[PDB]
Amino acid sequence: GLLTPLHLEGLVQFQDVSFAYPNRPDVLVLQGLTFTLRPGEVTALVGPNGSGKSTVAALLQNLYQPTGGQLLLDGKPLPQYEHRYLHRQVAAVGQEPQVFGRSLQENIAYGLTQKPTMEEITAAAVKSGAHSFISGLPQGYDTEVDEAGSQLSGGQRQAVALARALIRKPCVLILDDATSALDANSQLQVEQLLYESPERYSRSVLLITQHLSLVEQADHILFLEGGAIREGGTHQQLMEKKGCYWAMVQA
Ligand SMILES: Nc1ncnc2c1ncn2[C@@H]1O[C@H](COP(=O)(O)OP(=O)(O)O)[C@@H](O)[C@H]1O
Ligand SMILES: [Mg+2]
Repeated sequence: GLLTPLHLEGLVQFQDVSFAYPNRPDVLVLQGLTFTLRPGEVTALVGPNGSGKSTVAALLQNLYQPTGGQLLLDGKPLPQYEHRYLHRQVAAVGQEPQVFGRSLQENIAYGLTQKPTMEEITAAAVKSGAHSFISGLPQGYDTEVDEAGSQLSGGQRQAVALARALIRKPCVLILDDATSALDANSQLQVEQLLYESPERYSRSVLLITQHLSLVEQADHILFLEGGAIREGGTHQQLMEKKGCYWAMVQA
């Protein structure tokens, strides 16, 4: 299939979604997940290593298909969308950023049906927390990277990957520990973009992060354990429940 609606709200619905990787079909890593991501909101996904947070992010990118249940974007199954089209609407930034052998400007504009404008490129970098280091860099945005970011540190690579995701105006944004290496100032830009930017009403967000301050501001928090959601609610509700999240916050 290949759907390409002009506008896409970014409404994500996981409906009793279960999943087992192809190479270990006998073990469900995600079990009966049901939750919704709405435009203008942020959902934080927390839990121990191996609880399935990255796997959820992988399914939302349509890298794999649910073993059970359904996952809809604007009421339609992800596969019904033209892969290129879907790849634009849904953006994911991960722990290890994908860099190219082009220039920083080309790296941020990579994968666009429309060659951007330096003003737009710069704006994406300002919001991702990349602009700053790039500016104080001899040759700035024209600077060329030696594949895999030899000259770029970890944080600089993440900030750049995030810019590439932002300049597409995704209606669905996925942050999987995408800023674990960002400096203080860039981290504030990520917070501004998630909770203060006008752009937030045009996209839903799945947030996986170690920064408990960002988590606390989330509209919804889902605690993942052994592939299943054990707790769900705002920060206060979960703190009041004094359950898994509560135990996590106060370590
Ligand atoms: N490529 C893979 N093939 C088979 N099983 C995998 C694969 N990747 C992850 N898993 C299983 O899923 C679990 C982790 O899911 P993941 O989404 O990475 O967890 P988390 O992000 O919470 O640390 C692992 O413990 C492993 O058992
Ligand atoms: Mg992970």
